[PDB]
Amino acid sequence: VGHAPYEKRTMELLKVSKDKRALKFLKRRLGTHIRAKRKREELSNILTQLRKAQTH
Amino acid sequence: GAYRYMQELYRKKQSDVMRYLLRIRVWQYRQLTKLHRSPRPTRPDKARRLGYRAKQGFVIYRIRVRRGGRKRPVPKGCTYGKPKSHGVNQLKPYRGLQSIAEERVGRRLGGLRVLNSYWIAQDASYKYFEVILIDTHHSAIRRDPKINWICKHVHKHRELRGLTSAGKSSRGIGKGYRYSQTIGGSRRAAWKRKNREHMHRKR
Amino acid sequence: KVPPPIHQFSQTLDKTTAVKLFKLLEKYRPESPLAKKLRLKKIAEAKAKGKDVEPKKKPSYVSAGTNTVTKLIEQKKAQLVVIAHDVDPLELVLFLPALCRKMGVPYCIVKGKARLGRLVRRKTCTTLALTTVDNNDKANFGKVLEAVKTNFNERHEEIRRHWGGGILGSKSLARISKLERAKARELAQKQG
Amino acid sequence: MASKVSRDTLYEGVNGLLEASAKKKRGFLETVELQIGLKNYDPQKDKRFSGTVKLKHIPRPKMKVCILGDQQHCDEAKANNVDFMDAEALKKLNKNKKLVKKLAKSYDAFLASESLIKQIPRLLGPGLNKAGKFPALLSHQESMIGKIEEVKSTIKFQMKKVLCLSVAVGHVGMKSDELAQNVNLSINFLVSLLKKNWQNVRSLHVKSSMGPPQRLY
RNA sequence: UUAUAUACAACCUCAACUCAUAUGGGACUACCCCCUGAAUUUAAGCAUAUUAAUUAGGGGAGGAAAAGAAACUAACAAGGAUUUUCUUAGUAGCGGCGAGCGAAAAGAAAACAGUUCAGCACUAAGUCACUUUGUCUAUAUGGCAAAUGUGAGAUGCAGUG
RNA sequence: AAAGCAUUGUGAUGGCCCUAGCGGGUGUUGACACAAUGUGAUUUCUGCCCAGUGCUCUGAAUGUCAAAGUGAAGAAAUUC
RNA sequence: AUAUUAGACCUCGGUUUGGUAUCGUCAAUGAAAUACCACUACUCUUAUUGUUUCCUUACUUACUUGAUUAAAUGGAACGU
Repeated sequence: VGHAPYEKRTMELLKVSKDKRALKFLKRRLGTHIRAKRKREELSNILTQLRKAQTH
Repeated sequence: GAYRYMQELYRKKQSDVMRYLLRIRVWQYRQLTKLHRSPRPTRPDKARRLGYRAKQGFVIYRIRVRRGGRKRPVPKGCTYGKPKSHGVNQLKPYRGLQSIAEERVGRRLGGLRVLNSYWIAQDASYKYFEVILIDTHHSAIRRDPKINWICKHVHKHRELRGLTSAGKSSRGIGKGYRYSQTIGGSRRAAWKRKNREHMHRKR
Repeated sequence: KVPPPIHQFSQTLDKTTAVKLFKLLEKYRPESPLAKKLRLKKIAEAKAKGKDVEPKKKPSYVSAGTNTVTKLIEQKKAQLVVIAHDVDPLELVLFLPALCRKMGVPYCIVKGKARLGRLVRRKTCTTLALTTVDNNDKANFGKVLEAVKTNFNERHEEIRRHWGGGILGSKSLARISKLERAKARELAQKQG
Repeated sequence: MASKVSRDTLYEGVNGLLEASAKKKRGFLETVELQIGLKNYDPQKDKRFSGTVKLKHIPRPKMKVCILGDQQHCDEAKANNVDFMDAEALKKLNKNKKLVKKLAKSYDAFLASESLIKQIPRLLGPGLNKAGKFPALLSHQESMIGKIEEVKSTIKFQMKKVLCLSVAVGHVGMKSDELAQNVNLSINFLVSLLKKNWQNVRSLHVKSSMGPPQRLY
């Protein structure tokens, strides 16, 4: 299935710019601080996991 | 089994596989009637777990309802009263669109009981629902003792009385504290109690 | 534009190798109406005469339904999994061809949910498995398996990526196919 | 873009690095590098954390250190390969030198001792405030636990201006199992030695000189 | 088959019938459930408030109905579905903080009854409705069996849970 | 009231009006029409005033300036 | 140090031994003393996938509208 827009709109805000803005944009799409923190830690877990298996 | 994948697949409603599936299923079901028979349940994972079985006669009907608040039907010679009374265009029903959905099916089909209802699509002016409905005088709904409760007479038009799962939520029924004042039942059972004025014999 | 889980179906196992699929799956039809309980009147001699375990003689046939075949692949008891392209809504099949790859089971998609239903003696069958491999006919099962695997299992890296649908059609492509006639010919007849 | 005598597009398993007994064609052994990069952390101000990759192993490092002492260094160290300089041959190092055709700054890092705070702040102005070879008593060596093992593979970081450090992480005179031994020790020690740090780093790219840089996950 | 030129099939979505069988509207008003919703009044004026989450209007049932076996309390030495009475209590709160309004836990009673699904490695559709034929014994939308005849059912029926 | 006179809007995905909502009237209409108003047959004329108010103008763009969006500070609420 | 090379080693190149080689790692003299060697940066150039008071053009499949008793629409073809 892949991601929704607001996951892909914040995966690109997680590779570069302002992890504090990956938690203002996720606290508007969810929107609580406890669910934003739980999703920013699981998009940034398959950001790094696909940083493994995109090559090999 | 398959039935557990369908539960998660259908949670991905903002995806791309499951956006261009209930894209093509809101411009089929809106090129037909307001109220419509269905040969299947279109989501047979949510149909069961609401009560549907694949037994004759369990029956599914689609509706659509019109997605907004309630314009107050005052005559454009609008509401005469004190200024708290003047609201027309920003008021909301107390029953939801799903509540009112299976209400509109229970009337038009008086020979069948409404069990439960379920969202299948929506876009901007019409949410629409399947409704699991049951032919209660069938010789297989009545002879089979699991479903057999709704063949009784306290289940005549339950969906018009707040007794299906959708009509139930409008009422405000729970435990404990937050759900306090409908505490005898209804909400009006509770005003009757809380305002009940017992003169006693021995008093 | 169709998102590339759709379509896998419709890359559905073109005719000359899916004709020998049902040449094989004609031997593992589940039941026959009289022959199910003709076998259960061959249990009546076990009531008084046989006095042993003679009439079972372990079965081997296909497994229908989609909730059954999901737990033939999650245990890897399944050796060949047939799916159906024309399933509605889609979701009772949409998880399946990715899971036959994640569990490594050679899957195929055939044309027909009525095609499979008429071999399980019912209306529409939606998907199947094959837990059995029975030894006398593993040869023609053999080169079915890899011939199924090339376009379904080894292709699961662009099947995950490439699908468009997206046809323009049919007087709209015919309108601009006059424009690519003329815009080309304006600088193809540019010399005079 | 990157040679694959050490694989990097094929990502790394621990089972593949022990093939590297057949890595080296060369007999002579020079340095492979500690290369740390402190971005998001500016060290030019007082922002400074002081740790060392404390190796329990000896990957054979190729160099020399001259040290100090005024009744403070070698009352214990004459069984510890030492000289006990009387600590004021340091203007032997500041604009005087050891000899012609080898410099006095030709060492690893220097010794902030106990009697020589008389000498530190500006008298090392054109000697060691100029040079950059001077740590403090943060050195993890004042002849206390690791004197020769300071010279032999335990040395800390005093940082580059453009944040590109090059000192010894190890060498190419390792065994076939020592490639998974140096970073195997910092799986607990430098995970929070980075001060005030959730994870402000990712660049862990151990450079070799006789090969491509070993890049880590 | 499908130059839409011979059939053939099977599904799927939908039709039609003075087809077989059935089901539903309407009444009552005291109580009951779902809705919609005022103004007189009081505030010594009056708009929020009050009246009132009420009169009136609409719909749906039963001899009761609704509710109901915890996404509940508490902060204990802990209690344990629902509903009714007593007390909490005209209290906490709410309010042009004005007029006014206003519950609940605990405690004491009456009564007490508990459960079922969906979703798993149930591990041979193991289920159901018709119809006909034997054949029971209400004037039986019954009882059993046979044909397992025709269908529902693998887009998931039973049992376990 | 009228006939005459004048002004206004409208070329239709329009003007005007109804409608709770769907939808309708004018409309079996189409500027010599439909709709909105003032004056009141003919004759003779209908002066000056756009300061106030109303109506109006692609048009004046930055004095004002909504929610949404965007940026920053903070552990967040949130404030700028 | 490597490069190179013949011999010990290897089936051989190759390793090794030694010779030769560019500033140098070091001197001079300072604000870094720079061999043998890398994790790279700002003016820019590429090449693959990125907030917006973004911007213009184009498409059809949502949707809107008209017309028809839903009859000849879009392409080619010969014959002139």
